[PDB]
Amino acid sequence: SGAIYVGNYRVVNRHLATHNDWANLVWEDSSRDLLVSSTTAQGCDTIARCDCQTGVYYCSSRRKHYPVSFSKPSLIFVEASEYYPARYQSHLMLAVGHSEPGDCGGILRCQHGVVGIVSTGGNGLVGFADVRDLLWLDE
Ligand SMILES: NC(=O)[C@H]1CCCN(C(=O)[C@H]2CSc3ccccc32)C1
Ligand SMILES: [Zn+2]
Repeated sequence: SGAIYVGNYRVVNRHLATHNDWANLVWEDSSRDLLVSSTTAQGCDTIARCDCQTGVYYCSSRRKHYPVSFSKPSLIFVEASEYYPARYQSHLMLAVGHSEPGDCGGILRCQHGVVGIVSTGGNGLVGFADVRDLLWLDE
């Protein structure tokens, strides 16, 4: 679990969105596993606007932050699950690091701010849904 709170927006994994997230929907994209909903209170986070490929993510299944080298956002095949049929997930960045399904929502951060959130993983990998291209989050 986990979310990004920026301005009057809450960014979560679309597969983990609540009834409240859907009732206050701003934008969603099943192909990115992303959902953005509106909040009344101002958010704590700021978004990186960069091309960093190194960062630090929070892994709740270890209660630890880990440094990672991650790929550029891309279309990656994701095997079927309870949440989605087998498909290509876009704007996904892969890295070697520990992750378990409950780790989705953990923030990936670089020196510039929030890069994205944990969305995929398994077998020593961790996939992050990029948010750096979502410029409208800052306005
Ligand atoms: N974005 C999706 O389609 C995901 C929906 C939940 C299941 N997905 C996974 O990759 C799991 C497998 S082991 C793991 C480890 C960290 C995170 C997720 C996962 C796919
Ligand atoms: Zn950066």
